Amino acid sequence: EYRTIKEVVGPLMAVEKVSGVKYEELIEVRMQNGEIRRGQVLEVQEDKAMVQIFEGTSGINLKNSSVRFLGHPLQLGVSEDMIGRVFDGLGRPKDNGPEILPEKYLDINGEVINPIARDYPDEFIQTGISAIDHLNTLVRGQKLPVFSGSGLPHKELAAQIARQATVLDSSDDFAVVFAAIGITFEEAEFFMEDFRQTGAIDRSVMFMNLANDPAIERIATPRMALTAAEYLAYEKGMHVLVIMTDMTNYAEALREISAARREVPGRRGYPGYLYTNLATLFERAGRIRGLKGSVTQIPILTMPEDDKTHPIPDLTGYITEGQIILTRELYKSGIQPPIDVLPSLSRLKDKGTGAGKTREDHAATMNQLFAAYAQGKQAKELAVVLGESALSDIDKIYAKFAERFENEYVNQGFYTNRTITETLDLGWELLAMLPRTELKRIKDDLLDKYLP
Amino acid sequence: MIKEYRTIKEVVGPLMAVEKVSGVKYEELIEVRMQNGEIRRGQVLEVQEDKAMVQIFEGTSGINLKNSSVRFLGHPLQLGVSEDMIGRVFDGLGRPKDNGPEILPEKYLDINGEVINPIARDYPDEFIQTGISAIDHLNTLVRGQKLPVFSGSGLPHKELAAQIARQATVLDSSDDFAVVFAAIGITFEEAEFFMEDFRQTGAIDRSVMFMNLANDPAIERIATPRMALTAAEYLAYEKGMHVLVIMTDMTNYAEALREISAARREVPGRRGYPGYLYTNLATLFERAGRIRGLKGSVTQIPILTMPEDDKTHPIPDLTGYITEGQIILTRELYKSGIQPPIDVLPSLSRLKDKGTGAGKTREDHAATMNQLFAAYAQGKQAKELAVVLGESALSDIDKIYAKFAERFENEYVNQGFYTNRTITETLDLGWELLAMLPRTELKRIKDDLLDKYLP
Amino acid sequence: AEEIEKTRRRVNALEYMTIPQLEETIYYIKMKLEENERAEVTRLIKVKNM
Amino acid sequence: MQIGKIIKVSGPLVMAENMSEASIQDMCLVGDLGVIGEIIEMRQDVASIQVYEETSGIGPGEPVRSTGEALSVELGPGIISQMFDGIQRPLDTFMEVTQSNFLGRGVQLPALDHEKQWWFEATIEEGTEVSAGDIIGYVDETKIIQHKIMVPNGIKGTVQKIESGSFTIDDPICVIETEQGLKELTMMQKWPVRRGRPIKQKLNPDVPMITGQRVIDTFFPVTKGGAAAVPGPFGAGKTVVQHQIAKWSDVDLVVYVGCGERGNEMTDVVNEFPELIDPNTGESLMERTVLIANTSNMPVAAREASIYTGITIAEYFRDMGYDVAIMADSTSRWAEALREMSGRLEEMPGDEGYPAYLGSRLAEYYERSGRVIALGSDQREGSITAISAVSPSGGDISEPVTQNTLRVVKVFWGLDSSLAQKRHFPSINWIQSYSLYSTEVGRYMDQILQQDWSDMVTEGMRILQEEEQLNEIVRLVGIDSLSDNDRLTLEVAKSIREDYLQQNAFDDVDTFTSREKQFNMLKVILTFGKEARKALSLGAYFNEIMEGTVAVRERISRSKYIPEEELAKISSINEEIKETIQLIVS
Amino acid sequence: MQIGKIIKVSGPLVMAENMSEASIQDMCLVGDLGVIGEIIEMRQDVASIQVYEETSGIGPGEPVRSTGEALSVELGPGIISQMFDGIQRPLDTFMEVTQSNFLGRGVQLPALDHEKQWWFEATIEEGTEVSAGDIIGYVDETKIIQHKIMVPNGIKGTVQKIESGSFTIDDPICVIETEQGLKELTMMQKWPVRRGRPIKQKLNPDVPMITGQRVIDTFFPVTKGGAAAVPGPFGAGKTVVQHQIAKWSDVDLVVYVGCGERGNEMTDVVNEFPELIDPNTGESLMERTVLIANTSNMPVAAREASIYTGITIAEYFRDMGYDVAIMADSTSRWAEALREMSGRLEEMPGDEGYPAYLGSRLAEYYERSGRVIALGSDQREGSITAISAVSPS
Ligand SMILES: [Mg+2]
Repeated sequence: EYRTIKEVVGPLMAVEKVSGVKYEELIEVRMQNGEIRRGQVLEVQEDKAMVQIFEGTSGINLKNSSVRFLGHPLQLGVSEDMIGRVFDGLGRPKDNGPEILPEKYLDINGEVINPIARDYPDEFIQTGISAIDHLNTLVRGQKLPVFSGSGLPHKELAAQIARQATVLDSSDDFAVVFAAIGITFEEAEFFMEDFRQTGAIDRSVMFMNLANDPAIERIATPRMALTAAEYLAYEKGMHVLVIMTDMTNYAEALREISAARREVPGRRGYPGYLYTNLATLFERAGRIRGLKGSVTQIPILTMPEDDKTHPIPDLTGYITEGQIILTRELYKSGIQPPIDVLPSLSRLKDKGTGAGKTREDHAATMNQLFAAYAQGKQAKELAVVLGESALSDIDKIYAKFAERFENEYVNQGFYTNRTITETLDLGWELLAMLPRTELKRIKDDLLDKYLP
Repeated sequence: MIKEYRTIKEVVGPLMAVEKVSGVKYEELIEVRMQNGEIRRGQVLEVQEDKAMVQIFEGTSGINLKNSSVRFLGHPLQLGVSEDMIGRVFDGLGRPKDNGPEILPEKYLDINGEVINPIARDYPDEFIQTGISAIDHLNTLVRGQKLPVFSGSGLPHKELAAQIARQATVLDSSDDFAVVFAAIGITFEEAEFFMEDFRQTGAIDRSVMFMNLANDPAIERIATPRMALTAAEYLAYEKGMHVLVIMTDMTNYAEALREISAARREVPGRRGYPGYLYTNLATLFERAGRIRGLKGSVTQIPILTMPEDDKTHPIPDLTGYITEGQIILTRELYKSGIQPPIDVLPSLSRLKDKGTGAGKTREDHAATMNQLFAAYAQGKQAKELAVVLGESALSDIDKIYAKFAERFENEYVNQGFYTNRTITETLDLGWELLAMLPRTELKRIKDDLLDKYLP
Repeated sequence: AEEIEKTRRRVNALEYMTIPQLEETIYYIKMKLEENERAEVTRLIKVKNM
Repeated sequence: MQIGKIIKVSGPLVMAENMSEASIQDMCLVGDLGVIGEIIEMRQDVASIQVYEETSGIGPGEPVRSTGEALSVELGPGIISQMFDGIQRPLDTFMEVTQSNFLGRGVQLPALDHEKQWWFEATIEEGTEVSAGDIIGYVDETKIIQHKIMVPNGIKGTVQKIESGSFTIDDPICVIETEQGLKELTMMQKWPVRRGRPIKQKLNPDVPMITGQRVIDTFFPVTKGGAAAVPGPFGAGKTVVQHQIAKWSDVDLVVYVGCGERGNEMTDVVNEFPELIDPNTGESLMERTVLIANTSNMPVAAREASIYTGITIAEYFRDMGYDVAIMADSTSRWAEALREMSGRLEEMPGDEGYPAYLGSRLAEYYERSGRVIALGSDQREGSITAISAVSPSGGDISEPVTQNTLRVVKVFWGLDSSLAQKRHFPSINWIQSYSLYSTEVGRYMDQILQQDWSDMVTEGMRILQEEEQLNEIVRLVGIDSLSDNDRLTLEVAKSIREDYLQQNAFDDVDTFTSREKQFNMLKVILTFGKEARKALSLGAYFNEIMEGTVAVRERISRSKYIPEEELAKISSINEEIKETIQLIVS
Repeated sequence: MQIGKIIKVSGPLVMAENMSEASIQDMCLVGDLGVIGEIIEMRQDVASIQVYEETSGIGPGEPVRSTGEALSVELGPGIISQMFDGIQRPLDTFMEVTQSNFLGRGVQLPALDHEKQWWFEATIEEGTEVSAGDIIGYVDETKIIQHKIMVPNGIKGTVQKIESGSFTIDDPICVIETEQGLKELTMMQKWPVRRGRPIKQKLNPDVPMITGQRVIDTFFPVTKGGAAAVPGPFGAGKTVVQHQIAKWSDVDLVVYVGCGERGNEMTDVVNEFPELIDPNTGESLMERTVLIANTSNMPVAAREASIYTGITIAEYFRDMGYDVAIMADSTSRWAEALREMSGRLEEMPGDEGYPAYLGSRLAEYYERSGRVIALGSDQREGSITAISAVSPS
């Protein structure tokens, strides 16, 4: 143990004349009063070593305080007893339940999966939400994020998915790994209560990091969660669904620790290595040849100023296979969940649809509904620019279509669980507004069978 | 004992570094005795170990490091204040400029002054009739208020500032205003306009002037408004005067700060301006108002030109965050022939409520203000919507609002720089313009007043 | 004929006045934005050096 | 003991050597004047100190003495109706002692009146096992507010000796037998302002606060224990809104923090508030208020202190079981204060110059608010509702302070320049603004009123949104081609804006609107729209409807000025609307 | 060569002393773990190293081994029908050797098999004076392509001993009497990926490549040695178009390069291409294809070196006289790796965050493509046609 502390500059501390200290090594700080405070090495030198204290540096006398180097980084204790438990960002118990004896301790950075070892996403995931299941299908092993904004109900959305998500058939059922990143207690308490009230907790593992928690803990949170996820999926053969929020808060913790090392930022004040960082996180998903389980990621982020060009939604869309987008315009109109299907995309939907997974009219009706909805909004706009009179009788239908599409199809409620059968047959009832003539993007092999 | 050192380490621009130095305090006044015997006053910006960083007000032109010395006077920058300053004209450091008698200082004052205890403050609510309808009614100035003018280069803000000073008076009193004028980096003509105006009205004998012109050293501009405000606070609280302070151009002050800031290689904020611009500006503008138990008062009317006519620029934006409202002049209204060119919509007075009403101006002041504001905004909207889509393209009740907006600018706001309207006239004029709108549209005035005043 | 002229006015008012206003108000903003990004990054480089 | 020596002075930042036995965040006496400071950094024996007072005239060589304790507040009777400065100095006592109308230096003042005699009422009985938070008795500090004397944190034992009577806050009113020995307990307890006062458990704030502000209570409500931010440009009206909430909210206590703003505004509060009497309560508004004032031209570092001394005081009264509202005007100045210091230390800044840990700080603050079960046997309910003002440069909410704030607050009251310059007050942007409490408050309201309230708010917001989607087209194609349905929509949305949203704070009737008056006003407005909607469906024309509804639409416009005892004059409008509308179909 | 000593670890930056014998842009093995790094700066003996893998667990004292060379590629038999990453890590070999599904940190495996026996067929004979380029023999690497053993650059002289037989890529097949003395040639040569392989002369691409795609061959033709940009919006069918180009273009070899692509998108490529069929023979396209595969989470250096590794291989087979087609997807993601390296090197940003030398780097890549006269007495003629996909935000 070293009682050799040189400087304290803010929450950052300089420990001198050490040796064998590694980067990102966990440390322990015993202050003069006996109080124990834990920290992590951010920078390590010749004979100096810089650390950040998680719980701050208030009331520290450095001449009289010592530092212990734990000789290991942030690790995660894993067991199959994690299911049904609620932890904090570091993976320590938060539910006041029977403490867990880990099987082994793993590093939380994972591994880069060999390109020729990955397996294609195959299975359709029923989220129970029409706007997602039908128009932007989630497939087992995908990374399909949710682009939201401040004051937007992504909270209620995330809770709904975690609650309704299921695969058809496949009796072996889901392990939800929910990670909360730098959110308020009031919101974390919502998630924890919602999981208990419905019983989703018993098939779930929670990593709950709060807003006034250490930045270092916010950063480790999604890495810990995915580590537990990969353990359950690739060692225990479970199919794992990972929901993380808020990703925007993750980048901010990255910036805070980046400025400590005096690193000159890149685009819009974010680290140059943000891409690699986010890539390292979001790529930890999918299937692997010769293994049973899977990892499915739904990263949730809040776009600052509702701006899609912002680094965080911009770089995430590069790594993830599509995105679900929540708009304020839909929210303000009472549409919940406020999913705007037009900028929304699922790049793997073509894999989790069709007979044997969903009905044969899935990909077909999706395209038609998407088209008619765009023609509906154009029609509604026409009736304002030119007026009532310029509308064709086919235009008035398309307008009425989009209005019903928003208020009946998209607007289902955060507690309504729709089977893909109910969703598909709903989408047909809406196409029934249109004359059979207009549905030209579907075959009439399919049309004569399902058209109301 | 005179503390002096012959050990100047480095000279860079307005900054000077002195080494092997002892007992020197922060913000200490200093004199550089240049090799030619010329004296140049300065100020300690920073003290560490045996080293001292000082800013030279007159600059460091033609200075030889070896043969120069620095005297440390053992006190901050002070102003010799006296009631003898009335009618006198001083330069940026408070030194006489009008070639008159020597002022015999009653006392000396730290030009930084002291923050008035918030409990000791007396809430300013005494209505000042400026004679300008755009102000007296819609953006009411009260005695002890900080109400600046937001202008631009080539705009008539000096004409407005001079008119306010000529026509400012409270009601039911024989009081006048002691005027403290601070010139900050403004040109000769800009200065002589005020000089000649104060003479043609005799206000020059009720005034104290601190003049930093465009040919004066830029660093002097930092001390200049503090000199004026120290004179103001002295005359007001120690000599029981109601002081009206006018400072222009506040922009030049900010750009002086940035010069020193940049010279010091300080961590730059927006556009090179320091991170302490808000605080530094506030320590000027918060130096105004009334004090409980004291008869005097300080009323600040700073003038700044918005760079690029953009009020999201740091200087006007931060000022707006400090002062109690603002009077904005737009170039569009100036070209239209509006005198004064006051755009009432982005203009504001945060002290108009308790200063107006029954017993202060009239019972219908607040109501007609809100109704004129609403109608003008709607009327101006309709005006722009008719210039781009034609008169026939607009609703019949909105053309009325358009005819109102035009008439409001040309007859209410536009009054001339030499016209002094009583509040009663201004208010009665306001009702005249409300009459051209239907009674049913006046939703911000209650039927109490409508029956009583609406013609 | 009057409806044509009213419509013509708005077509013209939009094509000649409104759209070009928008078009390089946009262009102005995008270049002001990139002007400041490049200004801030040059600031931070100096702050790291000091 | 140890005396440090100054080696550098620059602005509020002082660096001194020989401070090795001192600690981080310790309070300090700096210089010969003995001004108050805080150790923020420590390199070897050299301490970096930020000074909460002016440093002009202080140089190297001068002594520095550490108090050995961090910035704290005195929590006891004598705090209500008092105005303190940033570091909790009684500004009126300051005025008396120094015999000046200004703020000097090196003046040490005890926070509370230590010689004032209060009557302590022993409610607890001797021989009772106590722990942190237990009420041993109370003092009637005001007529309404009952100041409760709780067992300080860290104290656990048995009540051995306690009695009622008249004491000062220094006289030991109670004694406790602990395992470490007998402990004397006063009515005052000290607490470090940068450490949250511990609770038993945090709860979800589900009870909506009554602010009487129609736009807030109806569309963007905040619950007791909730958190709200009011970002806006200068002249938008952030302060007036916070004052409305301060004076009309149904909370027990109000803590107003003047942080880096105008002195006259604080002066407005000490004079206006004592003359604002609640008839149901009977008592003054100042007798439920605490003021913390650190004006713009006051010491910069004291801005952060004002924020923390304010929230800690709120936590103290929260721990008694009171619902407390804490106003922060403005949080930007606090942020600007850090940024100022961040640069003086030449750190690597975050975006727009602020420190990269700006978000963490704000997070620490707002998380100290909330509805909680306070410590103690009684398990009392207490809440802290945080209302913060944010002052972004040029109203550009893209800035870090607003952005970091919106990540932790649940209510966003976005102020707009356009509304403000249209005299649309409160200038709240109803399209940008939001409340994450709308759903829950909606359930509460539906139950209390036994009306379909949630539907009305949603419909109200839907119409306001549809107006926005209609305006963005009308702005560049004109008014000409709008169908009767859309113009009706605009007329309803205009009614929501002008007859419901706009609310004069300086009016006597309009300054406050009850929950039941809000329901009636909104009902009337939507009723007109819905009944005129049906008429349009029956061949009636839009302009025929407006022509015949001039009278009844006026009653809607002047509905806001209807007295609280005559609400029947609003419910009746529903009948006239339906009556007049169908007569137009003739 | 000297082994370094880490004296500082900070983020992706590693500083190490005793690097005095090393060079700039040298590829390094940092730490006990030996993670991928590169020498960016060097004061005295102290090197500033950018580590392209996680530096967690790394600290002062640990050694640094320089590879004594810039980022390079092994060129020779065993390279066709293979899949590598950006820095030419054999993905199949990883599966076998490491016996895992992961690209482990600090794992270094040679690009080619250095133990596999090939039949060497000598075409040249004794007493023949050879210059760089001249084919001394050939080896049938696959059933489609004949791999031609060339004499490496910087080597000239008379062949003193050469014979046919079964050799590996390390055994001496030819001995050349040079001016320096007697040098023995192997079946493999190394080459840095950011230095273009020398030619005798660059020529105009005036011969149209036959794609069979009517819209291309008719209205928007590309010549052998030309270059084409292809936007890739979702649901456009770029994958179908790309496959059609790769198997129908009259090119001898195809070099596909994946740059920081989505994991699941990369898996489609890495699997649907061995499914492609060479129409002239009927075997997989892989028989005349070299595939570069990089996912987003892979080291930024690999993402950024992807198109350079690919075209160096292209240049290599080009020098044999073959017509190579280099196909990069996506170059916009490649630029991301460069943008990332720009901010990490704390350079002065150019447009939209890209480094000010983006244009140069793009020019450098595309100018290496084209029809050339390969070095050698035969003056052979080969070409590289570039089809790059741009998928912008
Ligand atoms: Mg305010």
